[PDB]
Amino acid sequence: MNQVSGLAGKESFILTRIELFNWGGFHGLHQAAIHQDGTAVIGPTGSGKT
Amino acid sequence: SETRTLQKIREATQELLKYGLLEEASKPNLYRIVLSHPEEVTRILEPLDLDIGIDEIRGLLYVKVRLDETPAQDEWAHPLVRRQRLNLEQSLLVAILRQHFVAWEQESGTGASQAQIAIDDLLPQLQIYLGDPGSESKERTRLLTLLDQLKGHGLVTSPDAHERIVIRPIIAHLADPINLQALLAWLREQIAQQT
Amino acid sequence: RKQEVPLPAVGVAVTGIPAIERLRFKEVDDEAEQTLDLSNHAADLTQIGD
Amino acid sequence: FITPNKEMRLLRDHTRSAIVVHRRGQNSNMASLSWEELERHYQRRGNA
Ligand SMILES: [Mg+2]
Repeated sequence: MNQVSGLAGKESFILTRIELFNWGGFHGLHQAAIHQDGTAVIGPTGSGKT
Repeated sequence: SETRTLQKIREATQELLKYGLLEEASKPNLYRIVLSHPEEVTRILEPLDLDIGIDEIRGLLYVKVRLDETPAQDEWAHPLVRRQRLNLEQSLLVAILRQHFVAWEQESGTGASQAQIAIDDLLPQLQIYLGDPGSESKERTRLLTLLDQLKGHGLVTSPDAHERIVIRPIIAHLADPINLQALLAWLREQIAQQT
Repeated sequence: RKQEVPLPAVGVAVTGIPAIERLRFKEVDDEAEQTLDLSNHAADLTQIGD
Repeated sequence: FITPNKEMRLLRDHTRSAIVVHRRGQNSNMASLSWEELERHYQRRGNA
């Protein structure tokens, strides 16, 4: 699978980080890491994914 | 030569553009005519970017800006409708009246005939956020002049012979009611913080 | 010299149409304090059900 | 990808890291982990 993943990072920009502050219910500062090969965001219903 | 617009509708449009709102409770004829000819009035007002929003439940009309649906101009600007920002005292008074109207509607229902509120009831409530300016005469004069100022916008009726007032239905359609609640609660909390 | 002569009206200007939408409310400054707090919320360790 | 705890097994097979977000009152917290770190965390849950 990583053989196809060589395209990512090489040719195109890829998302790697998001930083929040007082956005919605995220009191204070926060941050999440995105792996260059793909990420999945999980949690209970209505927690802050959207 | 050309046909002329009916006299009653001309009177209605001129009055509506003068005061900004009609009311079945105080102008039943004119109010009835406009609702029977909605297309005519909306056609007379469309060239000016003006348009009427009809509130049948409260029996009230009011002029609102017509401008297009969320163009690049996120906030509307209009040559005739000159935007105004009320000063602090007016904002607090409008918040108090808004809260009273909403509370009364919560009990008697939406559109129920508004209960008459005594001038004396308001003075202590303003004193919460403004203290005592120095004398009862001064505070009462301030309240009376503020109610006179607000009557211009059509929010409240003039004080009657017994010194009571009524809350006009217009107060429900203010620009952004969330501003009143937040500011009012914020000052109400700051006073408790400092006391 | 405060009489009112019977001269006509010209250039009658229509402005100040009192649309109720046009109002805005008072802006009150809040000079209490400004928040540095940017704790990284390292307490985000998983606490989830079965 | 975003999923409210559905078809997670599929996510495991085509992504390498997951962001676990949980609610608590009026504040929401977010953490970033790898699939293997979360697997170890589960193995800790495995003592139950
Ligand atoms: Mg969502």
